[PDB]
Amino acid sequence: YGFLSERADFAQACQDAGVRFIGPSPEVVRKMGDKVEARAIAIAAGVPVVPGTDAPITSLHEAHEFSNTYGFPIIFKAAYGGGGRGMRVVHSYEELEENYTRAYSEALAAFGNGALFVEKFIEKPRHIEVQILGDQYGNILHLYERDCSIQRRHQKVVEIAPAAHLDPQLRTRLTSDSVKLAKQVGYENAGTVEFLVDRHGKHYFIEVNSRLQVEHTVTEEITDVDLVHAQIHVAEGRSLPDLGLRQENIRINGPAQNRAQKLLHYLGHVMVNGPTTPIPVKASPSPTDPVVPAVPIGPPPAGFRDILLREGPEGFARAVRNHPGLLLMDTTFRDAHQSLLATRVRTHDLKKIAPYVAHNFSKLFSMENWGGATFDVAMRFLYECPWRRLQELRELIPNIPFQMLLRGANAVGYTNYPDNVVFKFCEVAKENGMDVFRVFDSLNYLPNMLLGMEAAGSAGGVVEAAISYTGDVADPSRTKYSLQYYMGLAEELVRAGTHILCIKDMAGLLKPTACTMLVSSLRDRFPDLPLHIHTHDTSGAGVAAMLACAQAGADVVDVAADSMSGMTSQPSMGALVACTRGTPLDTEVPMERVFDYSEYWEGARGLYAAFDCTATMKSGNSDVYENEIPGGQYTNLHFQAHSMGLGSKFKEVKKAYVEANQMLGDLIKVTPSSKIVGDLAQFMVQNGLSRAEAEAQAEELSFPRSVVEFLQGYIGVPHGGFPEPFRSKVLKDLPRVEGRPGASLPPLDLQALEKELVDRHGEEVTPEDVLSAAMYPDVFAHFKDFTATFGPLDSLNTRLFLQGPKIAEEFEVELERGKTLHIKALAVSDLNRAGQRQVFFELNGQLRSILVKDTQAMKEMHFHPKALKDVKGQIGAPMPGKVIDIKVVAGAKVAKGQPLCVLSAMKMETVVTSPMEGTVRKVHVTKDMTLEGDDLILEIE
Amino acid sequence: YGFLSERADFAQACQDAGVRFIGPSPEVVRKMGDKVEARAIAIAAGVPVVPGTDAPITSLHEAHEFSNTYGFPIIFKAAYGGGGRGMRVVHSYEELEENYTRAYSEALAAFGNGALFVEKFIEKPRHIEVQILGDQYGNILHLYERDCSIQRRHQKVVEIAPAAHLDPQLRTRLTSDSVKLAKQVGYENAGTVEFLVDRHGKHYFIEVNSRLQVEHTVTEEITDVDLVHAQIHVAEGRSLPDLGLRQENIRINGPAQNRAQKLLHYLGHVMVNGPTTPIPVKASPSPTDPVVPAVPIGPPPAGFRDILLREGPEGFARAVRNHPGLLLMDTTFRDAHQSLLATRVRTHDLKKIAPYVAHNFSKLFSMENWGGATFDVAMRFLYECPWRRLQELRELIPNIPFQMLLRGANAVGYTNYPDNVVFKFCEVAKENGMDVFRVFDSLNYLPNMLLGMEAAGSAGGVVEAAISYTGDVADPSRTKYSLQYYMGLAEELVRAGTHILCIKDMAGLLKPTACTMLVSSLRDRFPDLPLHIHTHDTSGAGVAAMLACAQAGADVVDVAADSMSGMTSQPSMGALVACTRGTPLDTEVPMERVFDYSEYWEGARGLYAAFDCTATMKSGNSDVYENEIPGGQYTNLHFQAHSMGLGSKFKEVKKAYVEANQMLGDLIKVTPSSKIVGDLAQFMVQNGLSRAEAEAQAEELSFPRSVVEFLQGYIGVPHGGFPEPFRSKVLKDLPRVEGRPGASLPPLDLQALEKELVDRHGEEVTPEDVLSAAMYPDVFAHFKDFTATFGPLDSLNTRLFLQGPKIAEEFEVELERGKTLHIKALAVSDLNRAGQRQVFFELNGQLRSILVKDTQAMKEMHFHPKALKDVKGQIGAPMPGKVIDIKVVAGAKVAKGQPLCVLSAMKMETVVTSPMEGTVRKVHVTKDMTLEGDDLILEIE
Ligand SMILES: O=CCCCC[C@@H]1SC[C@@H]2NC(=O)N[C@@H]21
Ligand SMILES: O=CCCCC[C@@H]1SC[C@@H]2NC(=O)N[C@@H]21
Repeated sequence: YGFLSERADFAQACQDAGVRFIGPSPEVVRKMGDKVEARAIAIAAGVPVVPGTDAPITSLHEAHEFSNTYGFPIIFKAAYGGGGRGMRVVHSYEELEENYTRAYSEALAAFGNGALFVEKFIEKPRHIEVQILGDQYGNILHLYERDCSIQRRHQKVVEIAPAAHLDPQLRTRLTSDSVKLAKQVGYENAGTVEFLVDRHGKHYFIEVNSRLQVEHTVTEEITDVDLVHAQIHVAEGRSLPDLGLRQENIRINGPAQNRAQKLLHYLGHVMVNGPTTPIPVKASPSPTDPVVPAVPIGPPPAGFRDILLREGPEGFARAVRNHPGLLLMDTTFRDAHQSLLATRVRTHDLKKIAPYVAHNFSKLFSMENWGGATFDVAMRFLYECPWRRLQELRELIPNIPFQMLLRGANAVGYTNYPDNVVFKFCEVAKENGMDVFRVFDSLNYLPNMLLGMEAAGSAGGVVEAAISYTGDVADPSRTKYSLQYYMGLAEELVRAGTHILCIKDMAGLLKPTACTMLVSSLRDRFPDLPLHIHTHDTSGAGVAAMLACAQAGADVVDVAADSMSGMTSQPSMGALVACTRGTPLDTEVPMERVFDYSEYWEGARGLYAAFDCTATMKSGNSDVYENEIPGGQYTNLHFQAHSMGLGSKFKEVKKAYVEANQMLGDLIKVTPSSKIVGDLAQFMVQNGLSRAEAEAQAEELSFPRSVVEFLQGYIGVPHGGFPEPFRSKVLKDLPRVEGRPGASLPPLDLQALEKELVDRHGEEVTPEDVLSAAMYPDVFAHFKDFTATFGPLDSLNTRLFLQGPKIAEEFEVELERGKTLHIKALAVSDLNRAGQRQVFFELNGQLRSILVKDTQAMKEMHFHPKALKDVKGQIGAPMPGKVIDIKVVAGAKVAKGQPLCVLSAMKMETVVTSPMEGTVRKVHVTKDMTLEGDDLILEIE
Repeated sequence: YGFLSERADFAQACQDAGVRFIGPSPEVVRKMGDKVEARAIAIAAGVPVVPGTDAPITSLHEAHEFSNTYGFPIIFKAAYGGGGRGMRVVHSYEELEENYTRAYSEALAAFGNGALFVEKFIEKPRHIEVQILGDQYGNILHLYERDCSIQRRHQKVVEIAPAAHLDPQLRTRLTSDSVKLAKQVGYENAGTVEFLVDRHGKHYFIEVNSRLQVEHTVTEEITDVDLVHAQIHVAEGRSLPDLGLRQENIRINGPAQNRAQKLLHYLGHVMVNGPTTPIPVKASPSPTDPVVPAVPIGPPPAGFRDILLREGPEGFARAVRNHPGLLLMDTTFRDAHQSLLATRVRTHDLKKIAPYVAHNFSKLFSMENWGGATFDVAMRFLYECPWRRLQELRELIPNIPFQMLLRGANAVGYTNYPDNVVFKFCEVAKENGMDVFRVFDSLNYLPNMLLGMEAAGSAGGVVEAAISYTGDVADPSRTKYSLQYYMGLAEELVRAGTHILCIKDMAGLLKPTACTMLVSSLRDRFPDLPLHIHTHDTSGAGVAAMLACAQAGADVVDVAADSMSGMTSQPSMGALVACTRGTPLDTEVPMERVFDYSEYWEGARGLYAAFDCTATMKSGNSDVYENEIPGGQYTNLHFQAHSMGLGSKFKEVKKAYVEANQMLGDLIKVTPSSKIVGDLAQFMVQNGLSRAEAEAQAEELSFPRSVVEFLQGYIGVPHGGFPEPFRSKVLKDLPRVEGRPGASLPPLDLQALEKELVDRHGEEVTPEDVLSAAMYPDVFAHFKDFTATFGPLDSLNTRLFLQGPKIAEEFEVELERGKTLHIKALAVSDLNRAGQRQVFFELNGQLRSILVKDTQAMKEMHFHPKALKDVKGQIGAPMPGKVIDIKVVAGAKVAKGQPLCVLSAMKMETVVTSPMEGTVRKVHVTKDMTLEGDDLILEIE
């Protein structure tokens, strides 16, 4: 083969040497090997041809005239070319010049002749070809047409004989026209007249293969005619009739999943580029995986979930109130790590210990495992589905109620949503096995809590209304958040139909005396209502606070596994179990089971050393009674301060946090209000501002977006109202939200969103995907693109996820039950000319290689811009950030306070505003430019 | 396969996992995989079985009772064993106990269970087996019996279907009994009931293979039933009738060359272990290949070889004498590099310039390209065939006579050979295209020269008798090698029928006055004889010496290409051509052609920088008139002195060379006599001996083997005889050779040697291989083993041969005309657990990997031994070397001068002898031990 039948000079050289060529005559090989001559012969034989130029085109102008006459699409083809090279389809006039030039250069390089011709492009043709056989006596026998339509880039891959579902009349036309064409040239060998068949059943001649084709074999199998025997005997001078070959005697006789490669691509990416998750501290994960304790064979014992499923939320609440002793709940699944390892704990590690929890802790009130930061963090930083985590944990723990932290009018998100999104989220959360909804508001703003309670109750969930605790009820000088404030809010939440009343001490402010006073007052007022107390051990007094709550008549307290307790986490489970043992408050939890649970979590916490709060805080700190910083905010505020170069000033940041809380009006501090106070505190320290200076200059200063959105009312109304005149000075003419922010939002069309997601990602979009996109559109889009590239990263152990494999390291990855990948990392190559490294693996005893991309290998940048602090017209970047939008151009008049650009840094759009009226002289920045602090954005005159 | 159908626990584990096992049920696999259970079922089905025990035998007594009942021969078989292991035939009672014990131990070791059973041994059975197929509906279709009787140690080798010449009634019994057996167990897959058929046509069941056998293919080819399709469809639950399978429808129908991998293995070896050729200096080969000058298209012009081929040796000699002008000859092909790069120039580089030489230097008298050191060095260090070099150069240069340096009674070797080897060497050299034989002796010993002249003349070669020049014929104080000595030897060589007379000045001692005197005296005596003068430019006077010879009536002078001339090489070709231009001695060689030739060789010499004499000698040196060290010996003696730690004492070595020459009797100094003087000079300097001390202590000292063999007479007799009493003192009672050393050697049987080589290396042994083995047995053996491992290394360029490729380096290797390898080196791995590195290549766009061996990666040793110089009984190693042989043991009495051990260092067996009479107290060395200088060999008391 090798397209040698195109050439005749070899056939002639055989004849001149006195050696027979077993094929057509040199004249027939020449006539049929020239596509222009062969086409002219086909027209003369009355065989239909594709509409096309009669000669090779010499100019782009002839291609333009052809395109005007026949319309697009058209195809350029090399006049002297075979095998699919030097061919270009053109769909439009804009493409014509580029594709002509490329087709010409490719034809010149491949065939030594750049001559092109133009044809009409037949869209979605069948490639049908007819086997012919001729003798030296002018007998021509055709053979049944084959189907060669299964092609990759115009190369044949699979060939079928006869053509499947071909119209018998079309078959007769194809075979008759092949025999006519062959007779017209005096053809004398096995050969193949090729056609394109359009969707309307018209056939068009394209080319004749004068060489026994690769696919002759399927014709032999359906005709019982040995083509190579026939070729030899014809070259001996035998006639087709003498071979028994007559036309009347010839009859017809009879998305791939790539999960393993995507995982190897992730592992190769981490080996070349480092961790894909941002690492805050230079600590390495443990090299040893945690030891999983032994679990009994069988279903776990019946728990409080069996009561909830049998008797509903009110039956569950009565069973909790009637329980003899103290009930505990496990927050290790979410709250404990959110505080200690910043919610980085992966579904992989949670699943390993889940069967042990189900068997040995079946008497837990609930396990807190989802809501708070876990929803965003799972998608954004762990690249895993939070819903799959819920479903898989629910299968492994069938007997313990699952609890989530729900914001009342915001669900698990950072902004307000239309009510129908919050309702649909609670419905789908309950369907996926969520049982208890701890409904809180960041300001205790009752209208937001009532919506979340109604949404959770309408879903059929246990409504736990949570009052966020701030201040000190035992301090008579703190009048704003008095005992009467808490009692009055509890009365409104009980009237709203809460099944359980929670006190949420998010910072660890509840002193044992305040515990006794608050919990006894609530118990005396509500004798039949279950009381749930949540605290943090930030002060090192959380165990004593929870014992005081239990003695004052709390039915439930929040605890964590001992190795996941203390500091900014919950009180120790083992400490509470040991201290209540043999009292009327005994939890009946065996201490040995708490130890085995803690040992697993000690090993697992070692995998997260890169995120551990102990890198920055070695113990609990009693300054929390002054600063009131929540556990998860303390860790985040420290990492942010270090990233901004304020790490040495963190004591000033804590002092500014107290001042910022007062300036803002001493509001409750929990996500997102704790972040708003944090951003203001960092802003004050960064700019060297005292409270009095920041309040005096409030009309001139560009406050953090979170502070502005709070003052606008986007998170609800704080107790006692907003601080005036401070709010009016910061907002100026900015729009204000009155009442509940979600109440003015139009309902989101979830069916329109589902359709958009199906169009973008394919038919596997679920209701969980729609709700994830509705709450977190950019995060969900990034998560889908990332998992489309790298596959199911939840299958990797946490060390391999964070650091990848070492060279010569061998490990196992379970994709599904009974599908293990044995993977060994072998080598990483040097950088190629495309800026890629080749990573080599063994996968199930076989060499694999993946091309990866090393940005670190080739990284450089330059920052021009500086703003003179003394020149009011020079606008510097107020933070390191990326330019999202530029609102002004050079020569534009700008008013004082007018938006100039939008920076996106630390996951917060900051609008940079004009400090003066003037004319923009020059803009120094571009869209997507990265700026450092004080980089010159623009000049104003 | 692997006898896995014996096991059912896998079939059960598939069923328990919900995965279909494509085979019989786990119960059928168990029943049929147990030979005792399967046999009991065969008896119950009425199928004949071999007479045998009903249970596994527990005692030798049960084997005795069985043997009494059934008679011998019997066979022990493992009860739980397959594949012919744990089986023993017993022919007699004397064999019963041994064979039982062996069969039991083999069964226990192979299968974990020693249980045996006894059967009657069927003598000379046919092994006939029947293919069965069953479905889940109880349909069983048998297929025709196969013949598996062609066995080696009970393993099947050749299988036939149907069984050849099988009785049709026996076939029907076999197939009926297989179908009965299969029905009795409810069999459900393709399977094989096996039988032994005796010489009387009785069949006996042995075993059923429940796994699609290796030999199923011959059954498919005779039945047109795809067994694997049938196995799959039966496992889908289809019936045999629904598959069209009914018994009535089933009928009977009737060394690879690895050159590219071996080259990649060499390149990988050099990348891991470094150069395979010993590198004397820390210089790197040039990264640039030499530019080959343009060659005319066509055959080269007629030269002096066309005269030689037309008119024979005497016609050639007359044409040389009658030539108007000075003829030149090119030593560059051999002598020039032997002196400068120590003969490391490869066939690869010689071939590249050969066509240019043929066209532009067609008037050369000859080109010297083979003999001297080139024969051994090509095989030993370049791993290339010297004969292939001769043949390929002869094809490329058809028109210039080829010249070799031939030792008269030793050919190109280092020892004397039987005469028939020297004659056969000259014959095969002439057949391979050698034209001129420069016959010399290292001592001008006429009887050795006459044999070499007769051998070369009898082959039909041009005999050039060469007188080796030493001394100064212009110095009347040097009486030993006077003008009369040279004239008298010339008369004897002319009387012996030399065609050409050569003066070989191997050191560059011929001063212009001595040239004039010697050459004019020879010309006056022999007016019609061609005179050829060879010198070296070691003194920097060689050009002036050759001009004086040409003026005195020399017809030919030796020259080298300018970049390969001077120093220890020949005089410059360009200098001689330029100095004779426009005189009666004009060479008619165009200077531009000499420049292009020199430029190629300048580039090529850069590839050999690692061997260049300029590492040690920056110019010619006139001290050669005092030391008389030949060019090639100077370079070698310096490298040896540096390897022995005497490099800083090389001036003392040159002085000791003069003293050693005198002590030995002032013999001519050329290979091997120049080495003998060199070894003595190094020995004197190493031991701090003056001439007078070495002559006084000659009975006590252990001289170098080369000096001893010289004094014995193994190289011939020196002019003036051996030095007495020095010879008698060194030799003592050692055997003396009188006369010509080859004359007492029995003829070598070359046909016996050819047969030995064919038995060792296969049928590709040539007459050239036989002669190479006859002259250099150990070198030739090593060369064949090396080229068997690494392939045709002559195809590699010289840089890649010496240093291998760099990582990411791409290069071409031409194996044959039109067969190019594109090779890229990609990576080298770390050391594996087997002490190997994996080297990765791209070969013709494809990844290749080779496992190589890094001795350097894992190299360590320890030397205990030291000999106190003051303790006469402590025998130290006289040189660094390897222990070849140990001649004595502890407790042996030894006489003074008795051989103690043989050391092999610097390619020279040195016998270590006792300095005293005594008893060997202790031997400290082992065979193959490597010793340093002064390492304690043994103690004598
Ligand atoms: O880096 C960006 C923020 C990542 C999430 C931080 C969570 S949101 C829930 C909790 N409350 C806070 O103020 N921060 C953490
Ligand atoms: O390394 C061992 C010796 C290698 C060959 C040396 C050659 S033999 C021809 C010539 N004459 C000498 O004395 N040495 C060189």
